[PDB]
Amino acid sequence: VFRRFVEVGRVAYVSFGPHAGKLVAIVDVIDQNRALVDGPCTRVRRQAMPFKCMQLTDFILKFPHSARQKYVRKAWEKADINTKWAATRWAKKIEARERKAKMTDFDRYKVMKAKKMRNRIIKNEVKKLQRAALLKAS
Amino acid sequence: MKASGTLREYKVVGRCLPTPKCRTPPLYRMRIFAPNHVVAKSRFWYFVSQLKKMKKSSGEIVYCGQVFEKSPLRVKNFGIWLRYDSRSGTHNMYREYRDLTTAGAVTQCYRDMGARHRARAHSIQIMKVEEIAASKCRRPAVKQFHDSKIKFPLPHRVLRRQHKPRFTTKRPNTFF
Amino acid sequence: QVLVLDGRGHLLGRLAAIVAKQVLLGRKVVVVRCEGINISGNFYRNKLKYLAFLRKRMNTNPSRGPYHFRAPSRIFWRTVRGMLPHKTKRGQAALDRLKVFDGIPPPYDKKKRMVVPAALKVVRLKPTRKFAYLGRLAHEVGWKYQAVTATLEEKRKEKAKIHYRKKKQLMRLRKQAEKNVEKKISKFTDVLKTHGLLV
Amino acid sequence: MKTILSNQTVDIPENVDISLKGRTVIVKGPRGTLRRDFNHINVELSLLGKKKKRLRVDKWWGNRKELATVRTICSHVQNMIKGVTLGFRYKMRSVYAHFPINVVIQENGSLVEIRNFLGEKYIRRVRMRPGVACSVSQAQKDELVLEGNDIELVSNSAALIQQATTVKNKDIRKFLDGIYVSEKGTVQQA
RNA sequence: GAAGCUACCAUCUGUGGGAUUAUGACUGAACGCCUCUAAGUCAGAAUCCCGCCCAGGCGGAACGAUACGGCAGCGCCGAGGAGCCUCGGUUGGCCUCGGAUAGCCGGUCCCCCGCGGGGUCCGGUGCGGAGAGCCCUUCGUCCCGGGAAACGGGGCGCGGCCGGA
RNA sequence: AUAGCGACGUCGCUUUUUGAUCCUUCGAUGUCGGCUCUUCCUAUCAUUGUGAAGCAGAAUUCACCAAGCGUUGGAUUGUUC
RNA sequence: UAAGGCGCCCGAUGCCGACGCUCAUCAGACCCCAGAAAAGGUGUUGGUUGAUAUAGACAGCAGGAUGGUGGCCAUGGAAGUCGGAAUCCGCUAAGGAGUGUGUAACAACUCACCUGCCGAAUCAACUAGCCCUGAAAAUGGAUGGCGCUGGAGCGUCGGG
RNA sequence: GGGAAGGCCCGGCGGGGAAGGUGGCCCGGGGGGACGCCUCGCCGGCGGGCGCGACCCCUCC
Ligand SMILES: [Mg+2]
Ligand SMILES: [Mg+2]
Ligand SMILES: [Mg+2]
Ligand SMILES: [Mg+2]
Ligand SMILES: [Mg+2]
Ligand SMILES: [Mg+2]
Ligand SMILES: [Mg+2]
Ligand SMILES: [Mg+2]
Ligand SMILES: [Mg+2]
Repeated sequence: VFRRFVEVGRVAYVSFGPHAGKLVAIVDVIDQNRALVDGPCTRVRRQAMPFKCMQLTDFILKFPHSARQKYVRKAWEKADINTKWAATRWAKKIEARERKAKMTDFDRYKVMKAKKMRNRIIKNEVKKLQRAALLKAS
Repeated sequence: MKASGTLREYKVVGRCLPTPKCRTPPLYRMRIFAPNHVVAKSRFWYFVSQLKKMKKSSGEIVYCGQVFEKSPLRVKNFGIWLRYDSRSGTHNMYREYRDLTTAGAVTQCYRDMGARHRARAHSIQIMKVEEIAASKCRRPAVKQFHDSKIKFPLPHRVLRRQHKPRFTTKRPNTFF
Repeated sequence: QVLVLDGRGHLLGRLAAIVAKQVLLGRKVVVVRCEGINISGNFYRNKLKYLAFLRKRMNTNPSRGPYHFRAPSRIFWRTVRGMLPHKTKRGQAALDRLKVFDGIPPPYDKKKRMVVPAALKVVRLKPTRKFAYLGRLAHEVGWKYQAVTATLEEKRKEKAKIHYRKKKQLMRLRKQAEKNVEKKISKFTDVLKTHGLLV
Repeated sequence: MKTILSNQTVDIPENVDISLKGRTVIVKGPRGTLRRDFNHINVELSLLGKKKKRLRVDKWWGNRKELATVRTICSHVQNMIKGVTLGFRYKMRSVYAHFPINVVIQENGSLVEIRNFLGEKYIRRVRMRPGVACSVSQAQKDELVLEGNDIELVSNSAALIQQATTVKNKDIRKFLDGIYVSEKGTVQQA
């Protein structure tokens, strides 16, 4: 079954191309594999864009199928897409990936040191729990 | 013509040189879809030589300039009247496309002609390009996009960038 | 350091080209479960192609003529050989770095097998097209070990299911322990979260 | 041209229930259960509407070549529903000129033996498909009844026992002998 | 005329399956009906492939015995002892479900069958139970303190029990 | 008209007939037949499985998958024929 | 850089290349060049022209499908159905001196045409792309090979 | 083309138009939420049901 459709007013996340990594709102469907979109608030000038480079999110905001950028921005601000996107888990994973990429060598060493303890404690406690479960089974 | 890249629309006006017979020959204007102004002028001379008794040696390009799209943010339906050469005989046709720019629609027309009839740019003679209302549209491939509540999914997304993780332990997912 | 590939779902030539390039580049490659490989085009077409290959033999002495191997592993081996300069020492040394197998032998069943998305059927073929199974093609061309390998694969699958269940149980213990000890491993977690290894 | 959407809906009666796991459908009713998968069609099946009222088939972005599969899926599902609620009864008759055709049923309707087909010393032995029951019709001189739930199985058995009796090396326009499907109805009528 | 060779000039023996071609069909749309075809399904042969049969690979397997009694040569072990010559490449490991893709993955008692398999429900889903990942992480030693551990670490240090074709 | 044929036309295929040419060979590639022996082709005479007849049966036509297996013994002639 | 190329052989697309077309039980794949035509396809994709359809079509399922008259010349027999011209009228919602099957002739069936149910698009005739039929030779065999079908094929194109 | 669009200020404001018709209205159904018909749950209570007839009584999507 399909849950994410392409209609007027859906928010999609651009994966690659000029505006890579930005949200955008679908205004119209030009053709089978091209849509007229704009990110009035995410800094993306109104333009055409292929379907091959956007990934659909589960955010819908209402405006007519050819409304101008004024009304598109009005609907975007009214629905407050930015904070909800920042709060969703998708953006959290993206932001964490960006953090890991940005990490320099000193924080790499610090992360190694912290992970050593984290794994050691977890492994010891897991051994304790496994022994306890075995004793309970016996 | 070599339909290189995306075409551009040029307004080209030309006239015969003044002669003792007539001081001021009438100026003739034409719309040329071309990669650049040089080939635009060449096509203008070709068409005007077919139409009138005019040649480049006995004429002059009074003006030649690109005409920009009037509304490049409104998706429009374009009807194109076209004249092309097959392997046996020549035919007139009318085709509709859906795009934001007249030049983009004409480029789509050239690519579609090459794909469907193996006709080449030196065979296609473009005749008329008009904005056509959705009620006046008559090709179903364009008409099916005329509704307020358009809605369709992307069913089978094929994995691109197949080579960046050239060896990956997942079998990729095609349902998003 | 050896690249272990799984054949199931991969296309013959598409996988063979990548394997040949990797082998020529010096890497040791072992491809496994060759009878799961599939070829585009319908089964009758592919069977006809293999029969046409079978028909090619030296008229005066077939014993010296082309050798038509019937096992799927050897079929894949030969189509890989077709993409290497096997008449030279470099090509022969490369070809010696490749190992093919039907099913999954004991040296490799207890290992993680890699996957090549650039040669996968689900990626390279639209669903409306027809494909053929190399295992069935070989079996009804004259491969004699389709059933034995099937039973052995069934045994391997039923053992791997037990191993995977044990892995699931052990990890679940791991997660329960993690949420149990979050109290005293919290100060070790915010650093990973700030550097984006745990969010 | 690829159509944006092609859909068609099927209404199911109250006495029968339908459960689908992806593209395989299971139909359960008074006469039994029928299962059929459709993984070779690649369209969308939805059991929309509480009270299991309807089953909808969707196809997005399909040319005319695969647009035909929607109605064939719907027809297959309707046939499964009909065979589950009512069942399928294929009635066939044996036509002969001189030699009577002696048909005897064994394995409680699973095997059909045909003898004396044009003075034949050979004995035709045809096995029914699993779930198809053969019988000799009462209140009729010579007629066979095939009972089943799967229309494909019943009709395949009928075709098998029809093609088992064909004249060889003779004018089939004159030697009109054999068993032919007289009509195809249901076990019980509405 | 022995023996031996030897003759349709004597006598004996000569095989079974599978996918399918042509063709005939089932269900069934496209195209309200129809249709062997488009998706799916069936029967199908001196053909094809294999079996039976002949050979047996710079292809493997199991098993037996493995060099005196004056010398001796051998096999296994002593985490057995120093070395000498020669051939090189390498410069951290990942020890594993099956598989789908017009769908998947993980928990669950709230139920049903034989710990496993189903049902409901709850979570994730551009895969944070991720290979775009995980694990180990090495300058060394000496004092005192805090955090984790007291169940842990190390032992051809041990004797057994299972685990594998 | 089209079971089976097919006029007046017109489009092809083959190199098992003959031509046309003269590229190789004249410090030589032994130049007709028959005998013997193997393999290959199908444009299928028979046999296996089919479809169509102006196919009642018998016989016989036309067509399809198809070269697996067979295709003889003699008079006359150096003959191929 | 030219010409030519960039899946592997084999240096170069390991571009998140663009738009389409095409399934081949003989696919196709680059000047010279190394193999094919006339004629066809309800395979599929475009295009041209003309029709009829809420005064309710196209299917499909059902009812009618009449008198003069078995029209005239005819043949042994021709009632419509082998033959020669014409083809009228009243009844009609409609019926042709007849579209076909059938008998020696009838008979009978059936069609043109009109009605009932169903309620929105449906018919043709051409034309051009790819694919398919046409398409048969001898040692086993050659888009250079492997192989390729979200193309590594065909057409138009872009960066590198 | 002394850039073509575009942005902001409801710019104001002049009139006009249909449609890929927003509300509104009419018809139809998929519904539900008040759950108004049974069944359990604790004669009064709330929660359990993953309850069960509704029907223009509305009432929302
Ligand atoms: Mg006969
Ligand atoms: Mg068989
Ligand atoms: Mg068939
Ligand atoms: Mg079969
Ligand atoms: Mg070294
Ligand atoms: Mg010689
Ligand atoms: Mg000599
Ligand atoms: Mg032949
Ligand atoms: Mg090259």
